[PDB]
Amino acid sequence: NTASLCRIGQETVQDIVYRTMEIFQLLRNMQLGTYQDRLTKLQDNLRQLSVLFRKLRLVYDKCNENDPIPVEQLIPYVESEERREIAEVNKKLKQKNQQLKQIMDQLRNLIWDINAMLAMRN
Amino acid sequence: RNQQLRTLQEECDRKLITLRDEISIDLYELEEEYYSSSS
Amino acid sequence: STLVDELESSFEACFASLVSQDQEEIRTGVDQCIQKFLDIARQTECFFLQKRLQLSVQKPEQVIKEDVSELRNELQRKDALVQKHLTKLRHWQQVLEDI
Amino acid sequence: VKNQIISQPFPSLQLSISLCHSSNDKDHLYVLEHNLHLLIR
Repeated sequence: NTASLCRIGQETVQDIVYRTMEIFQLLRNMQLGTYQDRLTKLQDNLRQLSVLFRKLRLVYDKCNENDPIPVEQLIPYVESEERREIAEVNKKLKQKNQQLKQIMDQLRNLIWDINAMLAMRN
Repeated sequence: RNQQLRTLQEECDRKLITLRDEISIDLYELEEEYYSSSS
Repeated sequence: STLVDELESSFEACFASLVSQDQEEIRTGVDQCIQKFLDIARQTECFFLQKRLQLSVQKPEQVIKEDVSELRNELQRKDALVQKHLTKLRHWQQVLEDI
Repeated sequence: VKNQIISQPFPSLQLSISLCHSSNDKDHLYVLEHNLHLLIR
């Protein structure tokens, strides 16, 4: 629940950067009918950027309190039922993937046959 | 007779071409969905 | 401590020359503001990765829960997409059978 | 020999062509058979 929060904070960081770049691009695209439309789009983008900043602050505040163990200690140099349950999902997913393989190779053969037959109908 | 036969041929060709396009679109989506899984 | 504060400080300083009450000065200003903004963003990235590594090595159970969630969700994605292909397949089968 | 053609394009590919008839009795690639009529027409 906390690693997901860290990943969400990271993702929001990339969205913040992307939104800043998009804001600068949109300001560049403005050349003096549709001007009010661009202005409303700019207002929407700025307000959602502010909401994104608020969400990032909330995530940081939540994750800051919850370090006892430092870095560079856990790097390995040269010198219980969860596993049981996980396996079934892996096997089931693998089986599903295998089934998709049969459908895919069949559809591609069908399209190859129709291409070959239709190419020379003239 | 000739005119009727050509009209039927044209209809069949149109149906096949549209079917091929639809199947290609889906075929494209299926590969992308399948080829990006950790299995 | 509270890197986000100076994150938005740099973000607002990037807009400093615009909201005020001939090219070299603005180019220099945007250069320093943008490089500072990118540096702060990368430092926040580094903090998140350090925390994530510490949490993952301390207790993998939460990582397992996230793995379960993603695998279930992608399962439903596959089922829905194959269902869509079947529906359209039946539709075109009947369309071609009407000939 | 009489109704078969046997051929070796690649050292691991054998293709066979065969005419089948029903006044003469006492897994296939449909694309090539379809194309054969169009070649001759």
